[PDB]
Amino acid sequence: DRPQKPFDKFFIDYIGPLPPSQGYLYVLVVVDGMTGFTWLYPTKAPSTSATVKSLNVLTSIAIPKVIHSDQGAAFTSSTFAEWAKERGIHLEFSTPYHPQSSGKVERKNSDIKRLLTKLLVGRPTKWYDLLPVVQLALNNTYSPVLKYTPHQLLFGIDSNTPFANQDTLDLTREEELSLLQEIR
Amino acid sequence: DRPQKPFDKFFIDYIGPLPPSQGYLYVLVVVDGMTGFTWLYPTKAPSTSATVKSLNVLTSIAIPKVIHSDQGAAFTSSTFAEWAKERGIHLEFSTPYHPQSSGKVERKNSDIKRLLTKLLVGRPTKWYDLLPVVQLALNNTYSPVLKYTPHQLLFGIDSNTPFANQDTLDLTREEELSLLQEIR
Amino acid sequence: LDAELDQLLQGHYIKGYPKQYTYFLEDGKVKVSRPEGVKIIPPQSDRQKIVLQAHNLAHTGREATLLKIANLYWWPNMRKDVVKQLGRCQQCLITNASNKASGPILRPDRPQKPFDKFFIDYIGPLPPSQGYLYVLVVVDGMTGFTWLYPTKAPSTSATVKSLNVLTSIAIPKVIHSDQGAAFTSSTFAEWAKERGIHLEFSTPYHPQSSGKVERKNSDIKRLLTKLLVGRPTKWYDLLPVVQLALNNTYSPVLKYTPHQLLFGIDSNTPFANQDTLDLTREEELSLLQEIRTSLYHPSTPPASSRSWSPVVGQLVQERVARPASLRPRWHKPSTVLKVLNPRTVVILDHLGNNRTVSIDNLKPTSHQ
Amino acid sequence: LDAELDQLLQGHYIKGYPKQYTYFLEDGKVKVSRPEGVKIIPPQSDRQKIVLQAHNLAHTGREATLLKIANLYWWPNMRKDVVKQLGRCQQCLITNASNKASGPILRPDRPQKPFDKFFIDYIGPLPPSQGYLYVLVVVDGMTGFTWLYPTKAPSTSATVKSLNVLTSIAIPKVIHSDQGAAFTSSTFAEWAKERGIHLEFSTPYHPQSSGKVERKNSDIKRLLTKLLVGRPTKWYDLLPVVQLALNNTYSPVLKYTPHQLLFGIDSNTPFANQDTLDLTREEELSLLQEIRTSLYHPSTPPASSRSWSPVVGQLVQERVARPASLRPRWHKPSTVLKVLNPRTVVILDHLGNNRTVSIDNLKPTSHQ
DNA sequence: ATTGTCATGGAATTTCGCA
DNA sequence: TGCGAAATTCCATGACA
DNA sequence: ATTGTCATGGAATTTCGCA
DNA sequence: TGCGAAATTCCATGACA
Ligand SMILES: Cc1nnc(C(=O)NC(C)(C)c2nc(C(=O)NCc3ccc(F)cc3)c(O)c(=O)n2C)o1
Ligand SMILES: Cc1nnc(C(=O)NC(C)(C)c2nc(C(=O)NCc3ccc(F)cc3)c(O)c(=O)n2C)o1
Ligand SMILES: [Mg+2]
Ligand SMILES: [Mg+2]
Ligand SMILES: [Mg+2]
Ligand SMILES: [Mg+2]
Ligand SMILES: [Mg+2]
Ligand SMILES: [Mg+2]
Ligand SMILES: [N+]
Ligand SMILES: [N+]
Ligand SMILES: [Zn+2]
Ligand SMILES: [Zn+2]
Repeated sequence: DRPQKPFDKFFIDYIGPLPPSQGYLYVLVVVDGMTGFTWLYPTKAPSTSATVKSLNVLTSIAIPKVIHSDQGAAFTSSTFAEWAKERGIHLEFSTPYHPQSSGKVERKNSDIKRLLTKLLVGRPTKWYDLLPVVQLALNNTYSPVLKYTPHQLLFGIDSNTPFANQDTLDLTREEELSLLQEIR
Repeated sequence: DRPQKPFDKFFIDYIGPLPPSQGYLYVLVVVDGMTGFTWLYPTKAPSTSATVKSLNVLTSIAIPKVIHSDQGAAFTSSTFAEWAKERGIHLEFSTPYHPQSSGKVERKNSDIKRLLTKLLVGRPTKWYDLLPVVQLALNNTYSPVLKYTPHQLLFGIDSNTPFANQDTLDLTREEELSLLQEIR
Repeated sequence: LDAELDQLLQGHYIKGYPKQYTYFLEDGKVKVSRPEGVKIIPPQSDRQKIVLQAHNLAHTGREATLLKIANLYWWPNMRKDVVKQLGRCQQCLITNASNKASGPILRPDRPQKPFDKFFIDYIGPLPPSQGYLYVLVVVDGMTGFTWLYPTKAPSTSATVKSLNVLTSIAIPKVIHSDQGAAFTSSTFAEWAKERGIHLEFSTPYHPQSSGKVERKNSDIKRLLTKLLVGRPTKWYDLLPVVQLALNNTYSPVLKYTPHQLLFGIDSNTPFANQDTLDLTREEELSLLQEIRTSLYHPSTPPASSRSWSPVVGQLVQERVARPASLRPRWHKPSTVLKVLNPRTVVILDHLGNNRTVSIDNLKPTSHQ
Repeated sequence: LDAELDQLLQGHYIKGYPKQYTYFLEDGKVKVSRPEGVKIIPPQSDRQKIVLQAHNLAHTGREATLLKIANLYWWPNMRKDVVKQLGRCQQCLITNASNKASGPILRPDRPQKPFDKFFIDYIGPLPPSQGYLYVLVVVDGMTGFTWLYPTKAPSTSATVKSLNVLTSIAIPKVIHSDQGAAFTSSTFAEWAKERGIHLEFSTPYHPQSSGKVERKNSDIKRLLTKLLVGRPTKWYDLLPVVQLALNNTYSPVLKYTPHQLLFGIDSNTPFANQDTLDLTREEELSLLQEIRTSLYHPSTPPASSRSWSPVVGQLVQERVARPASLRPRWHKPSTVLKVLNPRTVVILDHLGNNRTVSIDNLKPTSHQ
C-alpha cells in the first residue's frame, strides 16, 4: 500500500447558518486529509450551486482524487456528481447519521468550529473579513501527532507567519455571559 | 578673374498685371545669370511683401550672392534691402530707364514673355496651372551659344523631360485675329 | 494497435521496441519497465488522442508536451508524433511567435542620378501650426536633397499641390512611397502617368523600405525639436529654415552636403566651400560626375546565426497587421509563389490573393 | 588673439602652428597655405563665435561641424574647440540619441523559498468580459506558481480584495511591483505593513524589472488567445482554466511545473507524475528541498562592444518618460550619487531630487 | 509587383611635424 | 625611419509612428 | 531606495541499442 | 569500442503595453 499524500482526499462540509456577514451565511470547509490543510469559502447557501462555485476556485489551484462528505443535499445532487465526474474526482459518502473522517480531520474540524465561535462572539457580523486570518491560524498550528504544521506538510518550508501562541481557544468568562446575551 | 557660376547672380523682374488666374495677377521671374535657369512665382501684386514671400521659397533652396533688378518700387524699398542684408545678398540696380542684364538673360526674358503670351491666348485665365510646364520648357531649351540647356548646367545631367521640339513660339494666324478679339 | 502489442507480449521482436526490456500485461494494459519507471505502452490507435490531450492542456510545444506524456506512457519515437500534432494545431501555428530571424538586409544601389528616384512620405500629425498638421517630405535618392511642404492632411490632393510645385524644377523618373492612402489612390496614379512618372510602392507595414526618406524624417524632427526648445511649437515658419539647414549639412561618411551632390557648387550660404573657384562650370560638372560615381556604398551585413531565407513553395505566414486584443498575431499558412529578392516575396494567401510582402512580416511555418 | 598672430607673421614660431607653412596677410586677415588650399586663421578671440556659427546651422556633431569651418578657416586643434561647444549646447545634449548601449543585464538570484517574493502586475484593459477589464497576475518568484484575479480597474482597492483572498493561503515576505498607481498608493503601503509584508518597487519605466511576472503575462495572453480563436473574446470564464493550465505546465529548462516546485507532488490533473508514489511525504519533501536548490540559474551575458557602466559622480541624463511631440527625449544632465548595482543608480536631478533609476533610462552625457 | 538609412561620438588607425 | 600627437576613419547604437 | 524572463523549435551534442 | 539513430540539451529569437 502506497503512503498517504496531499490531494489524496479532501474532506468537505458546511457550517451554518451564521449571522449574516457581507451577505454571507455559511462556510464551506475543505480539509486535506494528509496535511490537515484547511480552505474556507463563504457561501449564501448550502446548495450544490454554491459548492460548485467555491470548489471551482479551489480546484483551479489543486484537484483532489477523492472528495469525502456526509450525505448533505448539496453533495448528493446529480449536478454535484456531474461536476466531480467532469474533473475525474471520485465522490465519497459517509453512511447517514454516522460521520467518519479520520482522527486528524475530526480534530481539525473541531478546532475550526471552536475557533470560529470564539471570534464571532464580540463581532458576530464581521467574520467574512476574518476568514483569511482564521485559515492562517489553523494552517500554522502545530500537530501533536506529526512534528509539523499543515503549512509545512503542504509546502515543505517554514511559514512567514508562525503562530507561536498555542492559543486559549476556550471562552473567557466575559464571553460566556455575553454569548448567552447575544442568543437572548 | 574667376569664372562665372550658378548662384553668382539672380536676375529678377515682374510681369503683369495679367488676367486674374486663381486670384493671381503677376509673375515674379528669376533667372540665374550663369545657367539661364528660370524660376517663376505667381503673386497678387508687385510689392515688397509679395517679393519677399516668393524669394523666401526660392532662397530656401539656394541663395544668390547678388540679385539684379531694375528700380521697381518693390526692389528699392528699405524692407527689401533689410531682407537681402539679413541673407548676405548684395543688391544691384540697373540705372533708371536703362535696363542692362546680359545677352543670355535678355534673350531668356524675351522667351518668357513670348512663351507666356502664346499660352495665355485661348486660355487667358488658366496660366497659374501652366507655370510648372512653362518652366520645364524654358529650362530644357537648348542654348545656341553654350552646347547645353539650363537644366544641364544647373545639375550636370540630362533631364527626364527633353523638349525635343524647338517650338514655333510665334502666333499662328488663328491666334493673331483672336488675340485682337480678347483685347476688344 | 492490438496486433503489434500482442506479438510483443509473447516475447517476439517488433522494429522500434528495444529487445532488452521486459514487456508485460497488468490491469488490462501493456506495460514496460524502463530505467525511469514503469510506463504504459498504448496501442498505436490511441496515440494521436493522447498527444492531442497532452498538447491541449496548455497548447505546449515539443518538450513541454513530451514531458507530460512521458509521465504515463512510452512508445517508439514519441516526439515524431508530438511534432506531427504541433504542425497540425491551427491555434498554435497562428498564435506562437517565430524563433527564426529574417535574413540580412539588402543595401540597394544608390540611384545613379539626381531625379532618377524620389522617396516621399508624411510626418504627422504635429501640434497645429497655422492650421497645418503634416509635412510632406520628398527626398532625392541620389543626392539626399530634400523638399518640405506643410499640409493640413496626408491627402492625395495636398500631395498633388506640393509636387506640382516641386516638379516645376524637374520631373523624376520614379517616385517611391509606402502604402499611405495619399499615394495609392487612383487620382495619384493618374497624376503620375500624366507626367511619365513611374510609381513604386514599399511592401506593406515595412517603413524600412522607405528608409531614405524615413531617416530624413528623423533629422527633420530632431532639428525642429532643437530649434523649438523653450518656445511654443510653432514649426510652420521653420520648415524653410530646416530644409535649407539640412540640404547644406555634411554627411561625414560622404564628405558632401546634399546641395553639393545636386549642384556641384555651394550657393551663398554660410561657410560655402570654395575649392572649385578656379574651375570653369564645365570643369566643375566634370568633377561632380566623378564625385557622384565614387560615393561610399555599404554592403549587406552578416546573417544572424539563426535566420531564414525564403524558398519557392515554402509555407510561410504573414503577420496580422493590426491584431485585436487577444487575437492571433499571424494569418493562416500560405505559399511562396515567387522569391522577388532574398528579402521580398510574392505569396498566395489561401483566399487566395497574390501579395507582395517583406520577409520581416513573415515567419516560416513550423514543423513543415 | 592679435598678439599671437603678429609674432607669427614676422616668421617667429608659436606652439601649435607648424613652421613649414607660409603665413601671410591679405585683405586685412591672416592666411596660411595648407595642402587643401588657403585658409583664414582667425584670431583666438573670434574662434568660439565661429564654432558656434558653424554648429548652429543645423546643430551638427563633431565632423559635420568641423567640415563647415574647414571650408574657410584653419587653426591649431580645431576639433577641441568644436567638442568644447558640443558639450555646452543644451539643445544638442537633450535632443540627440545616445550611441552607447547599456551594460549587460543582471540575473538576480531565484528567491530561495516559495513565498519569499511575489511579483505582481496588471494586464489590460482587455475586451470587457462580464464587466471586467483587467487581470491581476501574482507570480511566486521561486516556483513560478501564478494566481489570477479579474478586476474592473487596476486599482489599490481591487488589488487589496484579491490579495486578502490569496494570502489566506500564506503571507509572502516581499511583494515586488512596478510603479502603477495601484501599488504605490499609501493605502496599499498600509495594507502591507499591517501584515509584515515588505514592498519592493521596480525602477520607473522599466518593466524588465518585473520580468518574472511580465513574462508570465505573455503566456497568459498567449493561451487565452489560442483558447478564444474563432469565438467571441469571453475571457472571464477561462481565467481559472488558464491558471491551472499554466501552473501545471513544464518548463523544459527546469524539467518541473510550477505546481511541482510548490508542492513536490502533482494533484489530480491529467498526466500527473507518479515517480514519488512509493516515498513518504517526508521522503518526498526531502527530495523537493533538493530539487529546489539545484535549479538552473542563468548568468549575466557578455557586454556589447560599446556599453557603458555608471561611475559615481558621472554626468548622465534621464530619458523623458512621455515626451510631447517635437520635444526633447532627454532631461538636463544630472549626477550619479550612488551606484546601487551596475544596472541601477541613484541620481541627483538638478531640482534636485534623489531618483532611483535604471541605466536603460539613462545616457552618459557626451563630451564630459 | 521589390529591396533600410545615416548622424553620432568614442576608439582604432593613419598621417603629420619633426628630426 | 621613428616618435608623440593630431587628424581621419571606423562603426555600433538607435530612431524615422 | 534595486536587479529581466522563459517558451519555443531547429541544430548540436550526448546517449542508447546493438554488436 | 564503434556505428546509426533517437533522445536530450543548447540557445537565439522575440514578446510581456
Ligand atoms: C498598407 C499599410 N498601411 N499602413 C502601413 C504602415 O506602414 N503603417 C505604419 C503605422 C507602420 C506606418 N509607419 C510609417 C513609419 O514612418 N514608421 C516608423 C518607422 C520608420 C522607419 C523604420 F525603419 C521603422 C519605423 C509610415 O511612414 C507610414 O506611413 N505608416 C502607415 O502599410
Ligand atoms: C512611474 C511609471 N509610470 N509608468 C511606468 C511604466 O512602466 N509605464 C509603462 C506604460 C511602460 C508600463 N509598462 C508595463 C509593461 O508591462 N510593459 C511591457 C513590457 C513588459 C516586459 C518587458 F521586458 C518590456 C515591456 C507595465 O506593466 C506597466 O504597468 N506600465 C505602467 O512607470
Ligand atoms: Mg454536513
Ligand atoms: Mg520691372
Ligand atoms: Mg508613411
Ligand atoms: Mg514614415
Ligand atoms: Mg504594470
Ligand atoms: Mg506589465
Ligand atoms: N540594387
Ligand atoms: N541577487
Ligand atoms: Zn496548440
Ligand atoms: Zn546644438
